[PDB]
Amino acid sequence: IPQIGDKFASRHGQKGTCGIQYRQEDMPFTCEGITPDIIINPHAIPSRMTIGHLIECLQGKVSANKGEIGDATPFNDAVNVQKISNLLSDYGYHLRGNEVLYNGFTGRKITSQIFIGPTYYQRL
Amino acid sequence: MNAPPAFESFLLFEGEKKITINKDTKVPNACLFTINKEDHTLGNIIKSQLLKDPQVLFAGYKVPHPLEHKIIIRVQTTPDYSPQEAFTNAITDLISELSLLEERFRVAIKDKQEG
Amino acid sequence: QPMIYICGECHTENEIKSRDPIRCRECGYRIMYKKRTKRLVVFDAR
Amino acid sequence: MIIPVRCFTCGKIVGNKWEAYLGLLQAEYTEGDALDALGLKRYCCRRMLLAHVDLIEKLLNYAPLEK
Amino acid sequence: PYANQPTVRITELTDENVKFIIENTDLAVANSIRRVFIAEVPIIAIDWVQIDANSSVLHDEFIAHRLGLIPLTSDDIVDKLQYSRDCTCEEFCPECSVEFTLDVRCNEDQTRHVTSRDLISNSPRVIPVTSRNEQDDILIVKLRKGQELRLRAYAKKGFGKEHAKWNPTAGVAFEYDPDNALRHTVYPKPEEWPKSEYSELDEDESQAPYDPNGKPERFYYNVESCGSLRPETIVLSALSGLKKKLSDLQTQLSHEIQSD
Ligand SMILES: [Zn+2]
Ligand SMILES: [Zn+2]
Ligand SMILES: [Zn+2]
Repeated sequence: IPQIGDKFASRHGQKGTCGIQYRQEDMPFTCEGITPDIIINPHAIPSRMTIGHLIECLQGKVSANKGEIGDATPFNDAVNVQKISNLLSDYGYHLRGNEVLYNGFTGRKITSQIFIGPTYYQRL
Repeated sequence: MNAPPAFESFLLFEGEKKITINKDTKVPNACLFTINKEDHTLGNIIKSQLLKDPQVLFAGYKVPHPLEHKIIIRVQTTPDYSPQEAFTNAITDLISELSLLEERFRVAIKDKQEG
Repeated sequence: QPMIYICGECHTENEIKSRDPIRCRECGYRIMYKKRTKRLVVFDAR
Repeated sequence: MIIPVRCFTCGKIVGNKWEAYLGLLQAEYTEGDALDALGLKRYCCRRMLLAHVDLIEKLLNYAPLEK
Repeated sequence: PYANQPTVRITELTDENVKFIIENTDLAVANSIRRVFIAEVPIIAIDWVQIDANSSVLHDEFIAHRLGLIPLTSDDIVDKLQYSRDCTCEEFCPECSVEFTLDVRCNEDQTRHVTSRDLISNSPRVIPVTSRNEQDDILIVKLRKGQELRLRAYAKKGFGKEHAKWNPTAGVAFEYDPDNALRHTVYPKPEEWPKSEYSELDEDESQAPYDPNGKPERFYYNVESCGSLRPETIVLSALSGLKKKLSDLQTQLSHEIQSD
């Protein structure tokens, strides 16, 4: 059973161990009570420049809301971020994949709208 | 290997007190309530109810470690009042609020199912 | 005492004693599997 | 290998929807419309049904250990 | 210095969810109610399995874990049953547990779907939700000809703090201040964000004018039930459980104050 110290990775070089596990009432939630399965730190993105992670998260939100499988083939001019954002704005979501989350401990809104969505993770 | 049983977050160990009151010596009329086997669910409501008391000068809580299963609530009141009395009144007020909310939710359910 | 085994190919319940070559009596297959114990193992559905 | 019982995120039951989902797909529903017919409105449960790989059907191609 | 006088307004009540609004309460009370929906509303769930025979392609812990997550109707029985901690019996008794039995064998050529309908209980009140008298039955395992699954489960009383299988909710939507009047969020581009379903704003207006004297009131809830409890039973049991947590805390508080 996964636990603190088990190594997980996305498909973009973003590896890390489980720091802690919070129950569903302790995790942050959207207005429709969706809690993240995983929370990763924003500081893993900028130096690494794994923008594929973010585009995959956004495409995955579109895919899950649309009922399809996203096409992430490398060199495809028929798929860019603006198209994916326009598609996501049609399902009642912020076009860039952000959502207002609430603090699970206090229930107050988090001032900064969080970037959340489906991403394929791997257990190593 | 090192996984604590899931009941240890809710269940008191033998000889472990649910709540302990310790006088805070830094300032007068302040107390620390160390409550075992509770979490943000009761800490947040108790703190926020204590903040509604004008005789409460400080009301805060913390979970010192998420892996541990206790909270500490610090309460400072005015000299004519007591932090123990403030904490008691906060719990009484929360209980009355929840009783009223429960009765009103029962009434609302009855109205909704009936018409 | 019997230590009945199952055949990997014919799935036959057959008894084999110690100091006996591991051979199924129905088809001669050389790989056998032990049967599930009768001991009582408990699972917390978690 | 088999359809999970609950949605990992919310805890909605999805175990009873895999067979209905497949029946809707062979009924010429799109995956989105099929997921709408089963009442999976949060994209977490849509993730559960839409990304499931029924490997148990391949594990049932092997004869069991006992006849 | 005293309690709130919250009011309630239920805007939708089905067998699947309850959508309501609590007004004139603190945000901490609203979020503790929300948390208790998930983590301190007890229900009945399988928490003990004994596999007598399993020739299926899923190992024993897989089946056990899978059985634990089947919701069992807990409406009137959960209040009566005791925690096995509190029961004065041996490992089990009908006062703290419910016995289930499952015995399936695939003899026919088509795949046999061992579903929650095959979980036979000794208690008629505590049964799998899908088996209750549409939605299909939860699938426990598919069996091939010659495969067999025979087990004996016991269901216990617990809540979501111990394991998510005792969580009665299939999602708790919680919201407040749909128009960002308290500015607890700060949208870099407020025009880009969709409107809440509870918003009361004309489409040209993106968010409400900032309310400096405002406090969170009017919390909107949508409590979806996994099946074990009715949604309104989840809310009522949540309020009762939170009130008994506070009552026990006050009892222990009184003992600590008087002992000093
Ligand atoms: Zn043989
Ligand atoms: Zn879900
Ligand atoms: Zn008992």
